[PDB]
Amino acid sequence: NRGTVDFIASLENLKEGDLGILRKLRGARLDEKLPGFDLFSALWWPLRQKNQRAPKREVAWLIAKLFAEFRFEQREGATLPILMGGICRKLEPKKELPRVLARFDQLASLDIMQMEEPLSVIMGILRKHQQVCLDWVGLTDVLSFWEQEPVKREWSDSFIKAYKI
Amino acid sequence: MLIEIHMIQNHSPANLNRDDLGAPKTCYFGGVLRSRISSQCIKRSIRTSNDFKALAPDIALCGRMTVEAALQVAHAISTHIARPEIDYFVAADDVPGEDAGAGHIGESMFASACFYKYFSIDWEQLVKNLKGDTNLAAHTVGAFLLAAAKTNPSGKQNSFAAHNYPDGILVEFKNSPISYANAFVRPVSVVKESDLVEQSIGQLSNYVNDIRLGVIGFWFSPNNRYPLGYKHSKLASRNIGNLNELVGAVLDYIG
Amino acid sequence: PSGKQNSFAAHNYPDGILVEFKNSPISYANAFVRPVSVVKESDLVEQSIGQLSNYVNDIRLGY
Amino acid sequence: MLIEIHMIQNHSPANLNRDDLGAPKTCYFGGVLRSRISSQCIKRSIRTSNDFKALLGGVRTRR
Amino acid sequence: VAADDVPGEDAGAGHIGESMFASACFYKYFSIDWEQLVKNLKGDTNLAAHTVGAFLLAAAKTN
Amino acid sequence: MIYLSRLLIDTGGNPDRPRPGRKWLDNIYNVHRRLSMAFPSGLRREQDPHFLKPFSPNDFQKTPFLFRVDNNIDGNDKRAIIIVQSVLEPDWDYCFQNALDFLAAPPETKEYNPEFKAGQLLRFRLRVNASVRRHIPEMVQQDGQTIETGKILHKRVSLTWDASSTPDQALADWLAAKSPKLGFTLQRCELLQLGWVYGSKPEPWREHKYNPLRFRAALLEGVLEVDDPKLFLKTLSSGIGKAKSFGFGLLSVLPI
Amino acid sequence: VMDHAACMVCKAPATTVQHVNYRRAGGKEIPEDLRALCRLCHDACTMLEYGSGMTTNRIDPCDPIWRERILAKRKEIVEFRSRGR
RNA sequence: GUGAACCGGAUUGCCGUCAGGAAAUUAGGUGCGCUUAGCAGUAUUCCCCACGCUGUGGG
Ligand SMILES: [Mg+2]
Repeated sequence: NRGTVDFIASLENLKEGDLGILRKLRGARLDEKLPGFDLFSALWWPLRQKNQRAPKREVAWLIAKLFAEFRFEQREGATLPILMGGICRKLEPKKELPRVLARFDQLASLDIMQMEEPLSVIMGILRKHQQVCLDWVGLTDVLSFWEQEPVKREWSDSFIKAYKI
Repeated sequence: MLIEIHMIQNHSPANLNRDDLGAPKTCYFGGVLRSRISSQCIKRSIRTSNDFKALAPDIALCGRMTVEAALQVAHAISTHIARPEIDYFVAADDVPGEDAGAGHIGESMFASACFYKYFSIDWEQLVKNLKGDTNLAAHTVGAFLLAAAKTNPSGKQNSFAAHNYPDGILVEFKNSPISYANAFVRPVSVVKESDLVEQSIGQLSNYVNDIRLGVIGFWFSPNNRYPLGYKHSKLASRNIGNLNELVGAVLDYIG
Repeated sequence: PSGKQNSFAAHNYPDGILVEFKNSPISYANAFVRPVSVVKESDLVEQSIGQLSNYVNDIRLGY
Repeated sequence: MLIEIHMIQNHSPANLNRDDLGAPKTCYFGGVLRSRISSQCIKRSIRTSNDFKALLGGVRTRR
Repeated sequence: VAADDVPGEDAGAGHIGESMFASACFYKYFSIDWEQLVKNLKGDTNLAAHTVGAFLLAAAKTN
Repeated sequence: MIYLSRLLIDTGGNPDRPRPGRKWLDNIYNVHRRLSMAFPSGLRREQDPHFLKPFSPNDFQKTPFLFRVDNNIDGNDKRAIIIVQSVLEPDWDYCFQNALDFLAAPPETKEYNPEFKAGQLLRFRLRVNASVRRHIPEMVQQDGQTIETGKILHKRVSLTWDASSTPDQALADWLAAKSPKLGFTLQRCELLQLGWVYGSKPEPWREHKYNPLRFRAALLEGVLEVDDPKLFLKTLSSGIGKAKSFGFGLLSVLPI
Repeated sequence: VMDHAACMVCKAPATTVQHVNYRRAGGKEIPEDLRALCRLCHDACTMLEYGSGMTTNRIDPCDPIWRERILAKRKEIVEFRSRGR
């Protein structure tokens, strides 16, 4: 989809200081700090004007902050419930595995403006296991499409089929 | 000529109708499981009520020993997939003993659903069994509107005080008896920017936007909370914000 | 309610009580059919009271 | 003559009611999950409230 | 900007980037338990006193 | 009983901070509009006393108002100066109640009154655009070679002088020639600002257009003598040159 | 045009426009719900409406209720932005 | 009016009651934004109204 791949490319082309000012902006909105809003305008407004399929404001802001925090490379076929879910096969099935499973289970019951913290702990579990690649494009178009039930359905049984291999 | 009343009513978590095993009554529609309130449940809830009790009225509306009553109701098919839930209760012994717990220690069943409720009246036969009392028939139709607007199934309500009111009533005077249950062959999926009742009323509006393309309609929402059709299109003849003026407009249309 | 109050001493008092006198019971839970989302201005009790007041006005101007 | 009480109460992080597995009671309302407090729990807390010792007059026992 | 010493091409640089820095007035806090230090060195009191003095010197004189 | 005050503009400080006053002064029409609104019609204050509506100049009233753009009261602070006068009471709390970033200090106003005598010395600063109405040969296209027609265009050419004349006594001779008509006589005056002044104008589905406003400003200073006191009261608050409403007519009433 | 290229909150020269409600959008826009705004205050308005749950009806610069914090916001866009695309 | 018409599954109920995630940890080593400039010694100043066409009512 156009408008999202170039968003991921521009996020990946961001330099270290820009990622730092995005990192400090994590945990709050963008109305209290200027350079966060200037950066969101610079990375959104021309790409919003150029394409009709630009992502929604808050999901784009969430993915920008999470990419600044974690910095995983973009790679096709590396979405969240595959990588976590293959991670969920190497744990103790009676105690630890239900706890990490509930950590991933929490994600299905948030709106878009508190969603970054359970995602942050999930991506921290990913970082603790040396995971370098994530389908950032896949994550953001399934996150912008969060209003429907079938998308969460295919999310979930993708986790299931990653678990049963 | 037929007066058709399609009511959308969102009920808070309760158990209005119970089957043999205590579950909420359940039907099957749109290729998914729906919550159901039986027709006779709504009939007896509307009947025997001081909200409605205030030749013989209410014998013609609901029959009693070849009356063929003018008013009949459809089973309340939910607009979405039914979500039945287990509630676990205990009843304390409230006398200090060496143990704890004394009651049934059982489980009850409950569900919350947005019901589409269909009502149909024939005017001519309602006049016919009223021996030509047109004014009495108009008054009893207004009484039906007043009651069914504010009467709920008096099921298990002491522990589940569900006294919600309908958020949308569509009254038409069309030719053939049609139910808009086919509007909700789609179960209502909830989005972040809209609620369940708004989406159900929108599905109804998008379905009455058809049929006419291939009659009139009075739309009632409390103080225009939910407008039938989020446009300026000729879909609802009169957007009405209050129930009393809705009943007045319907009565002055009839007579 | 005396749940896990020894570990969760949550004895907060209600910020709003409406005591109404009428011959027909009204459930205002339909005010909260749309979930309450937080915003930068105001709080959750203020937003919930605003939604409840909107529905109370709609019911009084309706039924 | 019906007396109607509608209260809005914000609670601290707590577990007032739990099911078999020790989870807070949840119900679906408006298509979304809502935290639930059972009516029997509220009735018991009202009957065993400090504003009810001079008024409590019933025992529900098997002993 | 890192500048290439050899002018074998047009007036480019080499490597360009951002370094980040800050200036601040810091409040530092240290706590030493005397009896735990005495117990941990198995009762060598002179060693504990020397450790405390050297820690006080090193906290001030080393950045 | 004339109305003389001071508006104070920063034009300094940190370059990284965007200063809207700096672009406010770098155009004629912006300061013209802002000082023109600074005498609002009385019915608007009764209607909207809070300056919170989309304005219209038809609702405003029209007066031959005038200002002066100067700068540099030193003492280790570079600062810019607006000196305004007109005939009606202005308001400064109404005018800059949302434009505190425009100024660098709150405005101040006192009562001032001018007096004149016969044969009395004065000290003055004026600003008059160098304007000489002339018939010119038209010169258009300029695509490699010149193209003219017999039509003589009418406009106001900026002042030019012969090659054997410096600008100084040329403008001194201009002021000497214009003195006995207006009602005074000088002995010498000093040129200290000859230059170009640029601006732009919007005008009425419609669009907006930019055209470079052009004025050959001439700001002078120093030692005035009068011939009659009665020939000066009609000069203040009206202007003596061209670009009258644009801020080119303030008589500096400093008798010394 | 009728705003004379002037801002509505600070009356600076205006260069852009802002929307009050999105009942009509995309291309269908009529000039009674649009506010002519300058560059330094359109950015402040967008900084304020992004996460206030403003839904459809955006910030109006034409009521006293929404104005008093707009100036407090516009205080600090001057303060921290690098002027240097 | 069609195995159909008339037609509730009714009410009685606290899951509750016990709990530190705990102890351990340098983000380091490398770095020139930089090369050009009168806010003004003039030759059309963008103009609407007006002088025998160089004064005159100002956008
Ligand atoms: Mg402004």
